[PDB]
Amino acid sequence: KRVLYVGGLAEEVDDKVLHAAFIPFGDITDIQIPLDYETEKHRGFAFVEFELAEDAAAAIDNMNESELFGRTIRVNLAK
Amino acid sequence: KFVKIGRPGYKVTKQLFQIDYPEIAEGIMPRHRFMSAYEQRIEPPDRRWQYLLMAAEPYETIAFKVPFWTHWNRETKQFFLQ
Amino acid sequence: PEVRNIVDKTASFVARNGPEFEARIRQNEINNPKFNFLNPNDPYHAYYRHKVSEFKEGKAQEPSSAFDLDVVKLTAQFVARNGRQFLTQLMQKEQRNYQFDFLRPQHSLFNYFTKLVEQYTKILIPPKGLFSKLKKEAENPREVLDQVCYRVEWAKFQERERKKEEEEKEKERVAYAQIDWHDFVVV
Repeated sequence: KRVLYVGGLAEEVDDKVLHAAFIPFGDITDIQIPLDYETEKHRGFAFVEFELAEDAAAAIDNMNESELFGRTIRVNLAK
Repeated sequence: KFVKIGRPGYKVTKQLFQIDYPEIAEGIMPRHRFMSAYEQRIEPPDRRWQYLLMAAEPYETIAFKVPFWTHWNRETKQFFLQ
Repeated sequence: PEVRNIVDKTASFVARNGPEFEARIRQNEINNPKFNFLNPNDPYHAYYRHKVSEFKEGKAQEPSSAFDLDVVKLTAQFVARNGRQFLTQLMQKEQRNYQFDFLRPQHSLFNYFTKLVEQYTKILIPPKGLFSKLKKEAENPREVLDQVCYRVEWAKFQERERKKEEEEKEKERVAYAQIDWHDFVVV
């Protein structure tokens, strides 16, 4: 449980986007946003797995229901 | 069956979603939810964008695109979600 | 505004006493058009009968383990004597060349340490065993009955609190389950 599970990745959302949006808490060692391979479009389900539990946790608790590209992202409990 | 659709508006700013609303004088606090954009009386194509809506009794609810952690201050009539 | 004041006046009298007094006053003054606004006979019919509703409802205006437990006991003994927020007998024990495994707050044993500290405080309050000891407990079954009834009254209020909280949550859940599901829109 060292990650933020962020459903709601906008159109212009990349792995860099999630890693930078969660890195100010802690160093994102892995990241990716799951796209149906029929679209090349992020679908609103992403994983930013950093190295620090405190980091990922305070980020999941802080950035809850935010707005990015005008679209609401929600970074919550990765299970 | 007693759902009076008065048509007041949603006067809120996103950016953390805040609304102003009138006082219905009821113990119901606003209930919010974000869902998929598949239910409507038209359903225009390109339905992958979703409706995040916080609705209540006396106000037109604060809904929007959206591809506890909140509250409503009643004596001040102001709704905050963070 | 004569006709306006007439419609607003009949509006106040019909916001107070109503269309029954309309029928009465119209039967009393239906010889002259001073009541033709409260009758079918003037142009203030509609404006009048609606302004009565307005000034009545509030729209119109007036017309104008034993070892670990022992270690926790020593933690409570140190938290009873820690006399400053940054100075105590455990600041040394933390980084003083030994293990300090109850010193974590993110450990769950921090909660049992907080309970043991509450117990040490219940022993450290002067009425708790320092230099004064009251015998209303050692020879007091009447104060004990008072205390039993006090616990029971707290329990009654708490049962009421739980019932009201369950009811409120159920009503709010039903309200979310019946909330607007069709007219999703943004401003």
